[PDB]
Amino acid sequence: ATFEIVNRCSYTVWAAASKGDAALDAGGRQLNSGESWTINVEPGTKGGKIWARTDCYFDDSGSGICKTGDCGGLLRCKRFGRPPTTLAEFSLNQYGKDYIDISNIKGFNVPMDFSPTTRGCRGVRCAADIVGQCPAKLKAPGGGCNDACTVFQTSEYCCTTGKCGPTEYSRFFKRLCPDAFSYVLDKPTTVTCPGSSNYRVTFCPTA
Repeated sequence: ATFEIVNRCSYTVWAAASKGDAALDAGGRQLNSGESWTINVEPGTKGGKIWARTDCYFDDSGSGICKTGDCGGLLRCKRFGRPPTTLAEFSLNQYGKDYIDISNIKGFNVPMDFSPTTRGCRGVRCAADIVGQCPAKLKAPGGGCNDACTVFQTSEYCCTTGKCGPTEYSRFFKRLCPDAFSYVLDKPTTVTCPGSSNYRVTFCPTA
């Protein structure tokens, strides 16, 4: 499957793509404002994620640091990134279908649209100014808006027992972005697409 990753932000981002225990394609790349990077993701990829990283520095070996979404200091991510990270999430070729969503469960750093480029389903978007409107207690000094689990580490926010409800914090993310997961047990906003669809992830789709 092809994913075209497009940076429409006015600032550089470092795109990342991983399934948690391995890179997808090269795993990461710099995208200047306006740049597009097309990656190939193996069919059957379960639990894949794409995200943006901001304010990164890498040396000639591709080691460094990002202020949001850092994946063990690598340019080419092999693991998931450090919150806050808006997440494009996907599982491909799962019994004949693809499943896509956007999640704020690990916080929000950059607005995103995640849409198919092929027929048969709709896209999802979280493009509101969540960082600007972020509650004081969730603001990440390094940049972005943390999820409550990251900040407070309670069973209720982290849904450790599989028994949790919405919270004042989850409701903030849900109010700004109804079409993204706001907590672990949120009413699913997952979209079912034909198996083997192709996609575009756009950072800053409205600006």
